[PDB]
Amino acid sequence: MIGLVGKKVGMTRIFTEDGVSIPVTVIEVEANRVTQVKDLANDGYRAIQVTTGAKKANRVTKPEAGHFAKAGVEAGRGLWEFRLAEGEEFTVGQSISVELFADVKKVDVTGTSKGKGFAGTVKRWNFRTQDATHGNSLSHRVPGSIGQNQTPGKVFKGKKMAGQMGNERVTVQSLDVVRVDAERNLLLVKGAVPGATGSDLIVKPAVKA
Amino acid sequence: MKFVDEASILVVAGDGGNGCVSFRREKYIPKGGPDGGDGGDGGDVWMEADENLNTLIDYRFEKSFRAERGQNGASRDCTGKRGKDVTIKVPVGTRVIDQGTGETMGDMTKHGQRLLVAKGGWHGLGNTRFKSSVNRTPRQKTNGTPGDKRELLLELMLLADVGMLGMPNAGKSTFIRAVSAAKPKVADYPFTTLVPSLGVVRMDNEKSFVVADIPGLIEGAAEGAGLGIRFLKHLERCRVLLHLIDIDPIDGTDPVENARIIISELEKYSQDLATKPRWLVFNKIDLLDKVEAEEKAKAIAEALGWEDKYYLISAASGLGVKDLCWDVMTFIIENPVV
Amino acid sequence: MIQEQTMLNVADNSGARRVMCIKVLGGSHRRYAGVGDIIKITIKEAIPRGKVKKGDVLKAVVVRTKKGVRRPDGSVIRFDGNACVLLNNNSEQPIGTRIFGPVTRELRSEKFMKIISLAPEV
Amino acid sequence: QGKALQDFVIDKIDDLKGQDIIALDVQGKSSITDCMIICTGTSSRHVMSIADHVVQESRAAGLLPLGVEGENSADWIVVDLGDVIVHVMQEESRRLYELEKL
RNA sequence: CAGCCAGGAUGUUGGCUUAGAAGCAGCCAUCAUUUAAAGAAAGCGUAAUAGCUCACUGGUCGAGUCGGCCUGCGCGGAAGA
RNA sequence: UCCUUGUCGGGUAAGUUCCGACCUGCACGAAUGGCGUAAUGAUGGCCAGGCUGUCUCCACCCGAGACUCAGUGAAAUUGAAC
RNA sequence: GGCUCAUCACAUCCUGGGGCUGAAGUAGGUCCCAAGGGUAUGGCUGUUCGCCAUUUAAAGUGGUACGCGAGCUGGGUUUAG
Ligand SMILES: Nc1nc2c(ncn2[C@@H]2O[C@H](COP(=O)(O)OP(=O)(O)O)[C@@H](O)[C@H]2O)c(=O)[nH]1
Ligand SMILES: [Mg+2]
Repeated sequence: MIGLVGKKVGMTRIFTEDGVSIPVTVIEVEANRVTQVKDLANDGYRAIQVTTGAKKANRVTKPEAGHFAKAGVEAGRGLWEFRLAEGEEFTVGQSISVELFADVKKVDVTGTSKGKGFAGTVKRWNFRTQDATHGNSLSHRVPGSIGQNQTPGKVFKGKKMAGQMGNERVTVQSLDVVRVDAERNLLLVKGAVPGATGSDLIVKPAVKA
Repeated sequence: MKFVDEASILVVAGDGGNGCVSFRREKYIPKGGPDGGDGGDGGDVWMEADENLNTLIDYRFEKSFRAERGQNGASRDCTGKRGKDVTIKVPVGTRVIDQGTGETMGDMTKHGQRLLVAKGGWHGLGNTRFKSSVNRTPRQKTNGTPGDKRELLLELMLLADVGMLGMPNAGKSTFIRAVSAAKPKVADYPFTTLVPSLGVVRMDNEKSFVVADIPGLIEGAAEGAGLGIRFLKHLERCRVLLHLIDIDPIDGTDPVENARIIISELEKYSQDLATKPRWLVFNKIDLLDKVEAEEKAKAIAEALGWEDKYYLISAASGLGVKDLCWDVMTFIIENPVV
Repeated sequence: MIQEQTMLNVADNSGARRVMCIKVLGGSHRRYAGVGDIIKITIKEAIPRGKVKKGDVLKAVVVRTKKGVRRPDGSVIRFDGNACVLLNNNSEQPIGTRIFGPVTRELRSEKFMKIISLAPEV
Repeated sequence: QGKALQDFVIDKIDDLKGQDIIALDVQGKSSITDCMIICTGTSSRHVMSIADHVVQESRAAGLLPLGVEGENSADWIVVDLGDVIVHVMQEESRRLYELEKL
């Protein structure tokens, strides 16, 4: 079904009566106000467009302000949408709260992971490090060979070699939930979610078993 | 699992990996050292017992077993891998006989024993091992040793702790229809059971014995009377021998001489079965009165010269079958194999 | 955190005193050993009058780890001197009659509670 | 469930030829075991027969045993019933180990 | 021709090797006479027994069927970076 | 000279290297010197004890380059190239 | 030859689907389809290979000019002593 958009706050643990320590990530989810609903007649797929957070009206641009004024909803930090599950209906201007996660017991979390810059090949795919002795000269962490002698005449596409980490969407599958905070608007999920503190996250019910 | 057969196989051991002669030639220099290595040791054959297998049916199917021949030597001073040792799964209690004044190799009594039957050939030598100064160009190599070949007569013979032999259609299979868990085919006609379907009796924990079935036979030195020496071969490790004699056969002659000749033919089998302690038990006692079959039971004993307890056993009726088992079990325990 | 070619102590009266495990088990590319594991050892120093002799290769189970264990409540049980108990190669029954030093409770989950029955300390 | 389970096993193991039983109190000495009861068997078959019986009835007794030790070997086998531990043994290997001050 | 509805019996459990084989483990002189269309007989299931069957014929359907020869074009034999 | 690295022992769980020895070995070989030799050697080979990122398995940090800006300003090579 | 890096074909080492079996069940043996993934750690020797020690599902076969020094190594081969 549909999902929500929250903000990463931090990681903590929950202590249980029987003595089980379960790490938990604090997700701040606010009232998700939908902005417009797409149907088969208009574009050919069912999706509800939703926003969250608050933005100062100073830099809220006219195209963004006009779009928000069309639905009668206030400004939001960012704008997203979710796919419907073929049989549920929603109305524009409705605010989506958090209690719907009280029964899922499994949530998929997506977001932009931490950027690690132009990382090395030994870091991006755990390339084994060459010997730092026994005559080795000017080559300690270099990838080394990248092809074959004159038979391919090139380097194949998709080669695992030095690149840039982070700043990309990362998905963690079937993250167990701990508690759902409705009166304070917090989401508690067991484990570690991608991204740093203050980064926007998308949480959806788990699609796997 | 309804027939028992015996046959012979031909096992061949792989000869050793032959040596190689070579001379390395680099991309620029045309003269190089006498490159090349040794061969691979020939694969051996191991004689391993198996619980799951109980016959030699696959051995009639396959009369030849080939061990892996040792790989030849190669360049870059390469030595071939030793041939894999072929292991043959055999039922326990097998005896193997050869030709040319051949004899037994070793008796199998427990599972897990692996017997060395065929020794594979051993690897040869390459030109590199002949390195020297005066020769300085070794063109000589040593041929691999030939493998060992022999023909094995696979004789299967059961682990019958308790062996029993009785009159034809006297209830030998019916005696197994007792507490014994085996289910041999039972019918009134003579020689009802032909396949040896051995059974086991478990009176209590830590104590049990196995009982085999061997059909009766008529007095014949050769293979006459349908059955003969080919069934007597399953004997000779039976620590106790049980003799079954019918009482008042419905149509056969009453035992006064036929019960004596069966003892005589046991002497001429190979060695009188080493004169093992034989126990004589009776059958067909529920047909007549219990007290009537008492005086005539002992009369047979001195008629045949028997001075034992002459146990009275009712195999079909089930009376006294437990009494015989108690007596034999104490005798088994007090006389361990030594 | 015991690996291939690791020198450990001995925590039973079997006869070994200084031991060197040679093969950690568990699967292909088995990196390191935890607290309850089957690890193969080679005897390097033992009393000549003991039950075992130097150079024998057989299986053993680690009881104490320098790195420690992981309690499910954010706790570790570190030790000073990695130790093993002697076990037979064909059978998993331990050899030593007595066990020296404490044994952690985590060995119950690994299904070698017999060691826990010995070693009265913990 | 201390003495109730203790009396539940000693009587029933005796009905299956349970010889030379020793009731031991270990409270205050070990924090993992409560009561040490010792059972002796004639040989490998006897100790295995009683070991399977005690775990078979435990399945129908509600409590689940937490593990077994005897595998392809009857030299030492011991099974647990939670708070109470039961040791079924044989004559030969008992004197090899130490008795009654564990 | 192949199908469908039936026949398959008789002197006769065919003599030795035969414990048990009697068309179906080992030999055939290969018997022939009864009504005829059917053999002391090619195959299952055992040890035969008892039963499934076949060549053959009878009835119905009613127009091609049977396998040797030469040849054209095809199929498998023909798995590698 | 060969076969089963020659095969037994130490060294190792596992030792084509090392150490005195079995033999089917005798060529050298006695100032183109033979045997043993304490000490000595940035000499060849092997082993042991302490020790450690040599390694499983790399991680972090400190500095100089690598990067951007401002100034000066090469090189080997090049038949022409969309 | 070793280290880093891999790729491709299936004449498949395991996992997967089956046939036959002289396959009672487990355990097996042969053949067919299937390349998605995985496919070892140490002593010896420079080693390729191989022996041995010990695990697992195995420790696959070949092309890559028997891949890879404008990536490393100079241990073998190695001019000059
Ligand atoms: N009434 C009675 N019949 C028996 C007894 N023992 C055997 N029989 C019968 O004897 C018949 C033949 O026995 P069988 O298995 O052929 O013995 P075998 O001749 O040695 O092979 C069976 O059908 C039994 O019914 C007995 O004790 N009492
Ligand atoms: Mg019978």
